[PDB]
Amino acid sequence: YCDSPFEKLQCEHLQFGLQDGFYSANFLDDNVLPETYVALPIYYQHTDINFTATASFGGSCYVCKPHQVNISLNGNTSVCVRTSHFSIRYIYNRVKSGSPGDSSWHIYLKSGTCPFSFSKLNNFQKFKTICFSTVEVPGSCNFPLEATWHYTSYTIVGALYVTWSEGNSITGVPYPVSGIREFSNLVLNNCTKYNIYDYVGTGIIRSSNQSLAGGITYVSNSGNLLGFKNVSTGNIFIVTPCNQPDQVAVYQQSIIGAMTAVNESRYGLQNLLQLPNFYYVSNGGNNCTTAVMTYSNFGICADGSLIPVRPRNSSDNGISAIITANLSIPSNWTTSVQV
Amino acid sequence: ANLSMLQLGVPDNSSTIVTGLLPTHWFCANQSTSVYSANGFFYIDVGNHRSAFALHTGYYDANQYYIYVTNEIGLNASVTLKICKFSRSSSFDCIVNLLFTEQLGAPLGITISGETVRLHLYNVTRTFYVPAAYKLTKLSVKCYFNYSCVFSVVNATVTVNVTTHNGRVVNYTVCDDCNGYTDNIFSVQQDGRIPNGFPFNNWFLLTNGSTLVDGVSRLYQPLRLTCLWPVPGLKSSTGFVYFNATGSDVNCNGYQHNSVVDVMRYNLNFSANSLDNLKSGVIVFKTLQYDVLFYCSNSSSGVLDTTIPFGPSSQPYYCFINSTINTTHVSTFVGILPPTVREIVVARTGQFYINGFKYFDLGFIEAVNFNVTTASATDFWTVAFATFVDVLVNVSATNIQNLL
Amino acid sequence: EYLQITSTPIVVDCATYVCNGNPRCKNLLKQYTSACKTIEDALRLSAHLETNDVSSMLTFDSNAFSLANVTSFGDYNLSSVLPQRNIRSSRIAGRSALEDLLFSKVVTSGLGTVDVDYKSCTKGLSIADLACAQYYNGIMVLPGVADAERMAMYTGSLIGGMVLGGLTSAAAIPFSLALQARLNYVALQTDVLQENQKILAASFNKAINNIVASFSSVNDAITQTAEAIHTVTIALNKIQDVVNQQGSALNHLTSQLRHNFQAISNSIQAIYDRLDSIQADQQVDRLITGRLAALNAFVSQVLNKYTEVRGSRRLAQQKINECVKSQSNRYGFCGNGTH
Amino acid sequence: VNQQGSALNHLTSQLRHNFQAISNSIQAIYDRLDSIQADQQVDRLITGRLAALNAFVSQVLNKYTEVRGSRRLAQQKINECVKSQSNRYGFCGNGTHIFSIVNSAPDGLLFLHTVLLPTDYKNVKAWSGICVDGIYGYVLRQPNLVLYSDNGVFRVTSRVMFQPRLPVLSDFVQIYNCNVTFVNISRVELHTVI
Ligand SMILES: *[C@@H]1O[C@H](CO)[C@@H](O[C@@H]2O[C@H](CO)[C@@H](O[C@@H]3O[C@H](CO[C@H]4O[C@H](CO)[C@@H](O)[C@H](O[C@H]5O[C@H](CO)[C@@H](O)[C@H](O)[C@@H]5O)[C@@H]4O)[C@@H](O)[C@H](O[C@H]4O[C@H](CO)[C@@H](O)[C@H](O)[C@@H]4O[C@H]4O[C@H](CO)[C@@H](O)[C@H](O)[C@@H]4O[C@H]4O[C@H](CO)[C@@H](O)[C@H](O)[C@@H]4O)[C@@H]3O)[C@H](O)[C@H]2NC(C)=O)[C@H](O)[C@H]1NC(C)=O
Ligand SMILES: *[C@@H]1O[C@H](CO)[C@@H](O[C@@H]2O[C@H](CO)[C@@H](O[C@@H]3O[C@H](CO[C@H]4O[C@H](CO)[C@@H](O)[C@H](O)[C@@H]4O)[C@@H](O)[C@H](O[C@H]4O[C@H](CO)[C@@H](O)[C@H](O)[C@@H]4O[C@H]4O[C@H](CO)[C@@H](O)[C@H](O)[C@@H]4O)[C@@H]3O)[C@H](O)[C@H]2NC(C)=O)[C@H](O)[C@H]1NC(C)=O
Ligand SMILES: *[C@@H]1O[C@H](CO)[C@@H](O[C@@H]2O[C@H](CO)[C@@H](O[C@@H]3O[C@H](CO)[C@@H](O)[C@H](O[C@H]4O[C@H](CO)[C@@H](O)[C@H](O)[C@@H]4O)[C@@H]3O)[C@H](O)[C@H]2NC(C)=O)[C@H](O)[C@H]1NC(C)=O
Ligand SMILES: *[C@@H]1O[C@H](CO)[C@@H](O[C@@H]2O[C@H](CO)[C@@H](O[C@@H]3O[C@H](CO)[C@@H](O)[C@H](O[C@H]4O[C@H](CO)[C@@H](O)[C@H](O)[C@@H]4O)[C@@H]3O)[C@H](O)[C@H]2NC(C)=O)[C@H](O)[C@H]1NC(C)=O
Ligand SMILES: *[C@@H]1O[C@H](CO)[C@@H](O[C@@H]2O[C@H](CO)[C@@H](O[C@@H]3O[C@H](CO)[C@@H](O)[C@H](O)[C@@H]3O)[C@H](O)[C@H]2NC(C)=O)[C@H](O)[C@H]1NC(C)=O
Ligand SMILES: *[C@@H]1O[C@H](CO)[C@@H](O[C@@H]2O[C@H](CO)[C@@H](O[C@@H]3O[C@H](CO)[C@@H](O)[C@H](O)[C@@H]3O)[C@H](O)[C@H]2NC(C)=O)[C@H](O)[C@H]1NC(C)=O
Ligand SMILES: *[C@@H]1O[C@H](CO)[C@@H](O[C@@H]2O[C@H](CO)[C@@H](O)[C@H](O)[C@H]2NC(C)=O)[C@H](O)[C@H]1NC(C)=O
Ligand SMILES: *[C@@H]1O[C@H](CO)[C@@H](O[C@@H]2O[C@H](CO)[C@@H](O)[C@H](O)[C@H]2NC(C)=O)[C@H](O)[C@H]1NC(C)=O
Ligand SMILES: *[C@@H]1O[C@H](CO)[C@@H](O[C@@H]2O[C@H](CO)[C@@H](O)[C@H](O)[C@H]2NC(C)=O)[C@H](O)[C@H]1NC(C)=O
Ligand SMILES: *[C@@H]1O[C@H](CO)[C@@H](O[C@@H]2O[C@H](CO)[C@@H](O)[C@H](O)[C@H]2NC(C)=O)[C@H](O)[C@H]1NC(C)=O
Ligand SMILES: *[C@@H]1O[C@H](CO)[C@@H](O[C@@H]2O[C@H](CO)[C@@H](O)[C@H](O)[C@H]2NC(C)=O)[C@H](O)[C@H]1NC(C)=O
Ligand SMILES: *[C@@H]1O[C@H](CO)[C@@H](O[C@@H]2O[C@H](CO)[C@@H](O)[C@H](O)[C@H]2NC(C)=O)[C@H](O)[C@H]1NC(C)=O
Ligand SMILES: *[C@@H]1O[C@H](CO)[C@@H](O[C@@H]2O[C@H](CO)[C@@H](O)[C@H](O)[C@H]2NC(C)=O)[C@H](O)[C@H]1NC(C)=O
Ligand SMILES: *[C@@H]1O[C@H](CO)[C@@H](O[C@@H]2O[C@H](CO)[C@@H](O)[C@H](O)[C@H]2NC(C)=O)[C@H](O)[C@H]1NC(C)=O
Ligand SMILES: *[C@@H]1O[C@H](CO)[C@@H](O)[C@H](O)[C@H]1NC(C)=O
Ligand SMILES: *[C@@H]1O[C@H](CO)[C@@H](O)[C@H](O)[C@H]1NC(C)=O
Ligand SMILES: *[C@@H]1O[C@H](CO)[C@@H](O)[C@H](O)[C@H]1NC(C)=O
Ligand SMILES: *[C@@H]1O[C@H](CO)[C@@H](O)[C@H](O)[C@H]1NC(C)=O
Ligand SMILES: *[C@@H]1O[C@H](CO)[C@@H](O)[C@H](O)[C@H]1NC(C)=O
Repeated sequence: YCDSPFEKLQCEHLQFGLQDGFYSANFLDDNVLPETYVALPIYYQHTDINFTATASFGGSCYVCKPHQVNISLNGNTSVCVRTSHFSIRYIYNRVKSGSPGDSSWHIYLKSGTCPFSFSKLNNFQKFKTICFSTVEVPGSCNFPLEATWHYTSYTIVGALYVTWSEGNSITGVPYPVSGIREFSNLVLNNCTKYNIYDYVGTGIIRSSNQSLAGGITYVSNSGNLLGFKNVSTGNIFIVTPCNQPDQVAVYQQSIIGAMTAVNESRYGLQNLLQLPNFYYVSNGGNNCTTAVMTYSNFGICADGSLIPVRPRNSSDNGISAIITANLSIPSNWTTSVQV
Repeated sequence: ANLSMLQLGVPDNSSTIVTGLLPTHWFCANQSTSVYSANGFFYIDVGNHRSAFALHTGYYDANQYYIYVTNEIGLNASVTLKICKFSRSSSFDCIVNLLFTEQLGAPLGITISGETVRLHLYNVTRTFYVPAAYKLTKLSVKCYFNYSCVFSVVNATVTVNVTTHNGRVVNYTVCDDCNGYTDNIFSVQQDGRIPNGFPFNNWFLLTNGSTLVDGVSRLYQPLRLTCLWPVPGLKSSTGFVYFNATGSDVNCNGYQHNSVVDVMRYNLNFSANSLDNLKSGVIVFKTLQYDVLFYCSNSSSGVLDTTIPFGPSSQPYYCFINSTINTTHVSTFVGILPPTVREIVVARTGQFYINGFKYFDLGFIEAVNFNVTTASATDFWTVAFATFVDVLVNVSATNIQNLL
Repeated sequence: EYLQITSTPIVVDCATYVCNGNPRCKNLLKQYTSACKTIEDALRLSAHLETNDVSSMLTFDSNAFSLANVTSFGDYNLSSVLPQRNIRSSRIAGRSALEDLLFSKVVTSGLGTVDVDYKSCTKGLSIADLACAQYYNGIMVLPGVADAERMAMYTGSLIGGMVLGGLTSAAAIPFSLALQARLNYVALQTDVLQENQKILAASFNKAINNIVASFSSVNDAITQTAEAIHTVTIALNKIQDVVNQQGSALNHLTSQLRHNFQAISNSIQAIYDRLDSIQADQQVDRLITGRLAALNAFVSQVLNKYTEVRGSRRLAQQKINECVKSQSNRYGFCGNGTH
Repeated sequence: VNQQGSALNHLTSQLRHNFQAISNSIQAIYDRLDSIQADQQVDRLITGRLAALNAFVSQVLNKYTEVRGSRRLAQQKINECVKSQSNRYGFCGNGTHIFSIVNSAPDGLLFLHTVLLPTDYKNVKAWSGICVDGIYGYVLRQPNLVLYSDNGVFRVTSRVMFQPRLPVLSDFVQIYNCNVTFVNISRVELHTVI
């Protein structure tokens, strides 16, 4: 079982029991994150699209096939998108007989040949035109529709046909916020999932104050954001990731100390020094006198404390010179063997 | 002030409007040391004396480029320009380090705009790209009026009316009028170029797809003019415009080549009011078969209104198209205006751009009637004609910094 | 003459570089665990093998160190070479008067290899530096072993060993007599009046001052004086070349994250916002393969660099053993004349 | 030995990685697809495996070049310490060389140097020359000898080991005019020194 802070290293490295030395560690967390969206100025205009399916049963056998299924978009057979924002749902009607006889039948969509998914069009996907339909049109992919009875036998009932073209005009939206004249959102101070000028990632967004005239997007040479700027003012913002890797020392099948970069306590350890280019977190004593592992310029001792490394002593005498004084000339000798 | 024609870029036997960094007033001083604040200098020397001019900041640095000019008059004008790093006069990295033999009796000069160092030399105009050269604000002058050395100091962005007659600059007058002309009017150089140091106020990049944000990138854009018609004052009784500057009302500015063009860049004059910026009228095109009528309104049942907003707005407008094919009036929907309408571009091969984005596409356009009813003439800044060329653009925040 | 004895230790994190912070690549990298343990072990072994060999040289002496003072060198002004004693801190000896004039040229232009502070890369409130922009991709620069102090104790132990004659316990012969023993090795001096030492004292001080003024970057006035600039210019070019070649490897490793391979985009979060989970793994695999192929090509260069530096330390040990302590007589060795 | 093993353990392990194909087994493809459709799959495996072999060869050659660099130092040490008794300081051993013995090892040689180390030393009242009658001065010819005084008896020894003997005439030269810090002695009692 992986609950304790040493057992999680064994879960990470896929190994029972670990050799002594320095190991890396970065424990991610799965969670649900809020979402921000900042884009160039444009007005707001919305449209809604359902996709219903209504069925009846009882022909000659139940388990073989349903009796009749109807498919419709908003009551029509085709709907084109002429506005700037949209959103799609999927609705299955179980109240056909009043009592839901549809409690056993499971009707749902599959994934067809389209290069995107149906349940992820409501995210911030950008197109040029779409024009959904439910009858056959040349040059169009499809999402099949499947029916079954307690997941024993499968059958195909209908489809959903969709065309498109690439662009940057029409954008999906999760849910129709009403009253806002210009759609944007911004969530500060803890980890989000941003979509800022068509850059997508995660991180923490903070506010600052610097006097930089020029661009509205600051990137590194690997394609990540470092900071953007609001248009109608001069304030900038800072974007940093919220998972920093570490260095963990392992000895005698336990954790001794860590080399962190965050000023707080960490995995089971309490005390905290402050070295000239990181923070060191351990819980040992301060009376140790001998070292068991090494790093750049110190030695981690047996219980966690730090010992600096001393240079080797060496004595030497120079070239004797012509002088009227007292000198030192060697008399006795011994041997030694070197390899 | 009597410069050449090549130092100002005007034609022969005309009267233009020139904007930019231009000299205004001469000095006559003998104080032998003065720290000014400036962006340039002109001077005239005939006197046998050392005369040295130097631009610098207010503190010494070991990674800054300094400009240093020294005249040593012999039989001609011996000028030594040295844009070099210094070591407390130990030059060790020189972008330029030259020696010019110049005609006596002709003034020289340096101006700075951005990271660009111009160089006026009475016969050419040479251009250097010094890194981090916007910081050079101060000016140290070693010039003596007793040895017949006079000099002027350039502050900023003067609007000058210039009159020429047979290669001789006759008049030279500074506008105490001419508000706002420093950002929208210029004079066309040789071979239809656009002069350096012009802040592109409403000059957008055109596109069929996405919009660029930042970075340096080659393009293919309409930036070679053949005319420019400043302050047109178009009315309800002007007529059509036929894609060439050979009519009866066209008053071009600077050079004027006769050719056939591709686009017509309009430019909109708008104030911070949102009540006087609501102009009433249509736009009438002229295709090969039938006329196309464009207008905008604020309700989706657009049968009761005809307006076009300028500048900033407060609620969305909807824009339509009429046509007529044998008493069968046809209407359609095109899109929404952006929140600030600034520029309208019409090409010959059908297309129609608003702030650099294509809305619709006709077949073939011959003339445009911009029919707006107004009680004044103050609606437009300029109307330009252009052709496609190959450029290199420094885009910053969806605008243009430089042009090459 | 300049030599090189060390390089800069690099330790790379695996999962941060390949799939930055996304907990869906952590499932897909489990099938390549044996393919990325061997990357980290190959770096953490060589970074230790350099440390042992560098700390094997740098000894220390105490009786020779106390004779490193400017009052024990006669008429020879040697004050711009000896280490500065007290910096009003907890330091035995700081840097010399010449080392700072070296470090003022090229270290401030390094910006990504020297004394990087990791404590301030996790606060925000600023657009990130170039050195902190690489720590967000796992690349960490360890400290070296030879700091400002040990290179001031090893060097002062050799300069002080000149005047240490072969007397009793700790007496020091004058330095004007310590050159008498180094000239009789050439030929027997049969002049009872030291007439040569006046001209040698008059020439050596000007020879020191011209070299000290040569590193001051005032170059064009001293270039046409003599041929002392011809020896210094090559050393300055080599010192600059080392720093440029250390920077250009990391500037090329980081820059291969912009290149998407045959996929949709180079951002891993951008794929999971668009496709289903069964369709996205084929896309993510094409990025994982190329990034591992980049890391292997980085390691296979770092190892050859370490082998070249191991080749270059031996010549430095030989010259320390034969010219500083011995006065060799091999022609074409230390200097082009009579040593 | 570890660096020799880890190269082959990495070359063999790149056969598990299929490239953008169906599977990493070539027999598994021809059991499934037709012959006209399978060659496009097999080509993607062939390309990657040739790209692996070239990267193996380009490492083996550098290893051979390093070993060619390392044999020369072994030939020099065999030529200079086993057969010659060199006198270069900081060479074989960190002291005074005597001899050396060789044995073999896994892929290489193993040297056994033999040096000397001092334990005791003596205190010696040195001098620097003899000045007879204020004019004529005598000093030692060779610069590796010391003239000293064991309380009225003058002897000459080396500067590296302590081996005393008596001074003779063939060790002295004549260097006129007598620096001050010599031994004042007249010509009559010179035979008590030499
Ligand atoms: C192509 O387009 C480009 C995009 O626009 C364009 O580059 C941009 O050029 C402008 C210059 O006009 C840069 O503007 C900034 O301006 C700041 C404000 O100060 C100046 O600007 C005012 C208006 O011009 C002046 O009024 C003002 O005077 C006032 O202030 C004075 C000082 O207080 C005072 O004495 C006066 O009396 C008056 O009160 C002043 O003239 C300015 O602060 C800013 O600083 C930069 O320069 C400093 C010194 O070099 C640095 O300390 C500072 O950090 C900035 O340098 C950064 O950028 C350089 C170039 O990019 C790098 O070489 C530096 O190393 C440093 O880069 C670091 O930081 C970056 C983020 O800032 C980061 O991304 C890097 O990785 C690195 O870590 C600056 O002058 C504008 O910044 C430029 N754009 C960019 C992106 O840099 C370019 O010119 C066009 N090409 C051509 C050929 O024209
Ligand atoms: C968004 O996307 C659209 C996509 O259509 C794009 O529109 C197209 O723009 C181009 C650019 O103008 C149009 O292409 C032609 O451009 C030439 C430019 O001339 C160059 O080449 C000639 C010869 O090489 C040189 O002389 C000249 O100096 C330039 O180097 C124009 O000359 C073309 O005009 C022709 O038609 C006129 C009317 O018929 C004639 O008067 C004219 O002389 C040209 O005729 C010549 O070409 C004909 C082609 O068949 C030929 O039949 C004739 O005999 C004669 O040789 C034309 O403008 C292209 O047409 C546009 N597309 C459409 C469908 O019209 C937009 O540019 C793009 N947006 C942005 C911002 O890029
Ligand atoms: C682009 O459009 C702008 C729209 O504002 C336009 O600016 C205006 O131009 C006129 C001249 O064309 C300016 O001058 C005014 O002219 C009338 C004529 O009688 C005067 O009465 C005005 O005086 C009033 O306004 C003064 C300034 O507020 C007051 O001090 C005075 O007491 C009067 O109330 C005035 O002189 C007018 O000022 C500007 N508007 C603004 C806001 O500046 C501009 O001309 C157009 N551009 C081009 C090239 O046509
Ligand atoms: C051995 O050589 C070293 C270096 O070659 C030498 O050290 C130098 O000593 C001189 C003085 O003896 C220093 O010069 C002074 O430095 C201070 C530092 O701030 C300056 O302020 C001084 O300027 C004043 O004095 C000048 C001359 O009187 C005036 O012209 C001036 O206006 C100021 O009033 C002056 O330059 C020099 O800095 C050091 N060098 C270093 C590197 O520290 C040492 O003296 C030599 N020793 C022997 C025994 O020869
Ligand atoms: C890293 O975090 C630690 C917290 O564990 C910081 O240590 C604390 O720092 C403060 C100020 O530097 C010390 O003073 C205290 O301040 C508070 C608030 O002003 C005050 O109420 C207290 O009376 C006290 O004066 C505090 O003692 C110290 N904590 C401990 C346990 O010593 C540390 O400063 C942080 N490092 C950096 C670089 O920010
Ligand atoms: C061998 O004998 C000679 C002469 O007998 C010694 O030479 C002279 O030695 C003295 C002192 O040792 C030197 O110093 C002088 O001392 C007097 C004070 O008495 C002082 O007034 C002088 O100014 C000077 O300092 C003297 O210079 C020296 N004579 C000469 C010509 O140099 C010599 O020292 C004896 N050898 C030894 C080892 O003592
Ligand atoms: C699917 O659509 C058909 C077509 O309208 C529906 O059939 C109609 O059902 C109503 C209800 O009994 C009848 O009054 C009509 O006469 C039917 N139309 C025809 C042409 O026969 C059918 O009911 C729908 N399916 C479901 C489950 O409601
Ligand atoms: C099972 O039988 C009951 C009653 O016999 C059904 O309940 C009603 O059936 C009628 C006719 O089918 C519907 O109009 C009513 O709406 C039903 N009542 C409710 C509360 O919904 C029941 O539907 C039958 N189950 C089926 C057909 O699956
Ligand atoms: C620090 O450690 C040293 C040894 O590592 C301790 O010295 C001895 O410790 C043992 C057990 O702690 C005692 O029995 C001895 O009497 C100690 N000897 C001396 C000379 O002190 C020392 O006590 C430790 N100090 C502290 C404060 O814990
Ligand atoms: C080297 O010699 C010194 C003194 O000759 C030894 O003495 C001290 O040891 C402590 C213990 O760490 C150090 O903090 C002191 O700095 C040392 N003194 C001096 C003057 O350096 C020392 O233990 C010997 N050994 C080593 C490895 O340094
Ligand atoms: C050189 O050594 C001799 C003895 O080997 C020293 O003579 C002794 O000096 C001490 C001074 O501390 C006296 O206490 C002794 O009585 C002396 N002994 C003898 C036998 O003379 C001499 O001082 C040393 N130094 C010099 C410069 O000669
Ligand atoms: C300028 O272009 C126009 C249209 O292409 C040319 O045609 C005439 O222009 C005048 C006024 O500009 C009109 O009154 C005529 O009706 C136009 N004729 C036709 C047939 O459209 C005009 O010739 C061109 N100018 C020059 C100098 O060539
Ligand atoms: C340009 O606009 C003006 C003003 O809107 C138009 O002039 C009007 O034309 C209609 C047409 O019957 C007349 O009823 C009005 O009396 C006119 N008004 C004025 C003030 O003259 C003109 O027709 C438009 N031109 C075009 C080509 O559409
Ligand atoms: C050389 O010796 C002198 C002794 O005169 C040292 O000078 C002392 O240095 C310490 C260092 O903190 C000061 O506290 C003393 O005040 C100094 N005394 C005098 C008289 O100047 C000098 O530091 C030594 N040099 C070196 C390099 O060690
Ligand atoms: C489309 O649906 C609407 C109801 O939303 C209906 O009024 C209209 O008649 C339908 N049109 C067609 C062609 O089915
Ligand atoms: C983090 O974000 C959540 C959003 O659900 C918010 O409720 C909370 O206040 C934020 N801050 C902290 C410290 O949890
Ligand atoms: C502005 O910058 C200063 C610099 O220290 C900082 O303390 C402050 O928090 C920043 N923000 C505001 C709103 O002042
Ligand atoms: C330049 O500007 C200064 C103040 O900015 C002003 O005093 C001076 O008169 C200007 N120069 C001229 C020639 O007007
Ligand atoms: C410029 O000067 C000419 C010459 O008199 C004049 O006709 C013209 O109107 C002037 N321009 C302006 C804008 O005043």
